[PDB]
Amino acid sequence: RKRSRPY
Amino acid sequence: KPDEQGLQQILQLLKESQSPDTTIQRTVQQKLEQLNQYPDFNNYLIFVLTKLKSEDEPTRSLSGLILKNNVKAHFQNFPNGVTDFIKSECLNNIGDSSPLIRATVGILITTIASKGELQNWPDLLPKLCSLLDSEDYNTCEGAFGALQKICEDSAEILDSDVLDRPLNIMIPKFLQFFKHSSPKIRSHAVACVNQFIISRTQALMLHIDSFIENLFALAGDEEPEVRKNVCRALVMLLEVRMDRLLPHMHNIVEYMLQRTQDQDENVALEACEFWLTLAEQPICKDVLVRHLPKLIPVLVNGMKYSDIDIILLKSDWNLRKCSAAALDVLANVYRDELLPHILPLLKELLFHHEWVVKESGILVLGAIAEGCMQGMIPYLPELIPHLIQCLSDKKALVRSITCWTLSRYAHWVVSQPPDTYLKPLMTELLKRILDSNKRVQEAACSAFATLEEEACTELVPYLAYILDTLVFAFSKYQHKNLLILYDAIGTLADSVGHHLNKPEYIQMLMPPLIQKWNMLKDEDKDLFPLLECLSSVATALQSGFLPYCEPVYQRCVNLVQKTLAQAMLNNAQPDQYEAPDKDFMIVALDLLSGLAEGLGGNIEQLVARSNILTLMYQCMQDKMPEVRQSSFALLGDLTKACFQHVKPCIADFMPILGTNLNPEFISVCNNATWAIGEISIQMGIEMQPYIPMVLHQLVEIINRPNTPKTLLENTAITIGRLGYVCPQEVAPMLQQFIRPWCTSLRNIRDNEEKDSAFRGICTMISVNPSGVIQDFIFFCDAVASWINPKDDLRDMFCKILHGFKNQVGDENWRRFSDQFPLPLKERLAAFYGV
Repeated sequence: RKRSRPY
Repeated sequence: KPDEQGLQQILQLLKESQSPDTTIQRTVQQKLEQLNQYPDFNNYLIFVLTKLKSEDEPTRSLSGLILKNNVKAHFQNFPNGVTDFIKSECLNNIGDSSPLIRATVGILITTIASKGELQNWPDLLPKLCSLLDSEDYNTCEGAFGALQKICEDSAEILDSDVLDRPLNIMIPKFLQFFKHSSPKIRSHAVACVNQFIISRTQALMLHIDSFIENLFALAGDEEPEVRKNVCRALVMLLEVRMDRLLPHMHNIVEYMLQRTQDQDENVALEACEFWLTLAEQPICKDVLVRHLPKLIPVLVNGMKYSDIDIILLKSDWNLRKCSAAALDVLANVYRDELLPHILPLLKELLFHHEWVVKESGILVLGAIAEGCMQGMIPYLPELIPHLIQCLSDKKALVRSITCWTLSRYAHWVVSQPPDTYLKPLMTELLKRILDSNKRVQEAACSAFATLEEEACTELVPYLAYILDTLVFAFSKYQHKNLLILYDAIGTLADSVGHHLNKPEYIQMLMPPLIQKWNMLKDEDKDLFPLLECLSSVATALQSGFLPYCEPVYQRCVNLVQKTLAQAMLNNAQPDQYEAPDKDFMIVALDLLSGLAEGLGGNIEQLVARSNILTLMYQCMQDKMPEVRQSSFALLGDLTKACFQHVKPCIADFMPILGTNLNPEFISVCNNATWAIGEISIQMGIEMQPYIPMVLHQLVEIINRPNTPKTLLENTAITIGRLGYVCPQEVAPMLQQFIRPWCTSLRNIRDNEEKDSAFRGICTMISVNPSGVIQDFIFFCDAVASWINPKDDLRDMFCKILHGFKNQVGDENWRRFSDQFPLPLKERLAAFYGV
């Protein structure tokens, strides 16, 4: 998983 | 030496190559790429650049740059005389009066060293370090400019012994020029020296103090380039020589705080990289204490967008990005202790009418979440509904980062009862999954998936609305958003399990998924999350997946076979055959495992007419252990579902399991040990040959100390199953394993696995009771762990317990049971007749 966190 | 005629036509060609119209430009370049194949051409190029001073500077430079491209490719077949001539001309004429000419020569020197290699021009480094003292500023400047790019290209080359390490003069020679009057020179010097810090090359480590002193001297330079390079240097020093920098740290961080506020974005970005790199260090917690009140507002102000990002959207790395990452790390370091410096900005930012300020507020709220959760709890009753409301804000960016922040507070949201916060959050969040702006779609769907991992069973009342919005999303999501929709659907499936297995849901969900699956291709990039998605979906639906399993089964068989063929070609000769990403094969194997386990014998019409057993056999000895893990899991699930297709290959498989029955690969050894048990039960008395080749290893494994619970349980269960189908072979061994076997299985549920294992221990007791008589109290404890055993197993427990009671005598049994704990004594007594 590599969910789109903003940084 | 080459001169006179032909030169007119080359000047004509340059003039033509500078044509205003594209038509002549893109018809002249053919003549150039025909002329490169004649190495004498390059002599004319370097000559026009270096010596034909009657022609205009752009034409001369352009000749030089054409010559640059002729070195970027097929420099292999350059003659030695031509190369020496260009080397000589460039390196003599480095300090030309025209800066454009100077930079053309610089990039020629750079490329002639970058292509090719340095030890094929070894006089370069000494020669232009001797030019470095020159009294002509231009020659010194150009030499340094070339040096900087040489260092940037070839750090770990000069570090190595391949060129007798000329760094050992360069580093001190550079260090002298930190003092120099020209800021550009100082910049080049520190930029050269910077490249070797992380390599911790010895030539600099042995002058670390001189280096640090020159850095402190440069700290006061109000030239921006110098401060940029000094910030990069100080950033790298935090990683390598923290020890030597520590005594000075407070001055450093005061400087770097003034530097993060600096009016230049790049300078500020490096000064913030400083904070990110420092917060990772273990000494940090006591360092920054007296500066946090001045640091935190700087990071918060940096977490606002720039006007440039506002206009661009409505970059991969920003001051905002770095500030937020730094604040996240600082949160995880200081935990609740950070809150008094940050909460008062929050309760101002979050209610501001300038929307970018509000945005920075929501982002700060999300960034501190992981570290500060506990101390944040008493404010969440105000914040969470405010964030819900902010999901309605007209500005899209607010909605996006609000989704993410809420996702980061999911764990507290699900602890509260559903109507308070969870149902409102989910309603608004599903609504914004269908938002009109792709940013909001991405953020909302990611946040929703993150939520679904933690809501778990609490989602089942909402499944209708959930699946409606989700299956509708297939029609609007174009590219990136579709992949996260696969992630969300797979998470929903894993999150609710068998509660999804209802035909109306299947009718909603399967047509679009099976459509996408059929139209996606073997070589495609979207189907990796879709394989994980369908693994989840099929493992949840189980038998309800039956009408759809045909294409996915055949496709996955193809994936495994194609991966294995690519891996073969790679292991034979890598140059044309790059290795495949075995992750595809691993998820394909796990998906087939789930298919077998969930659909049962209905998989026979697919296992028969496919090579899945051959491919699986091809996987079980692959050197990547995750492949072996997945393959043993699939072996066991096929054994369970349709053993008739597997029975012929058992003689090939069992030795392989005998080899891989090895606990240093815990995750693999678990699945292998378990497959042995399923196989023994399906085989029956036919297992007699394979018992000794695995029994010694199992006996070693179960007696291994400090061993995880799952492996130990599966080991005991498989030992019991082998003893069930082949009691004579295993029976002499109970002396050596009954104690940990009961120590483990006393803790496990009353499922069919436990039933098989205890039938095994009873069948083995009927052949050799002595190996249990040694330790019978633990067998009594383990039998007492049964709550609801099968009637015949209960008779077997009765026969063992009474048979051993009559063997020991009444008074001896009295003493043997006197120190049972009360639940043990009394359950055993009431349930088996004492």
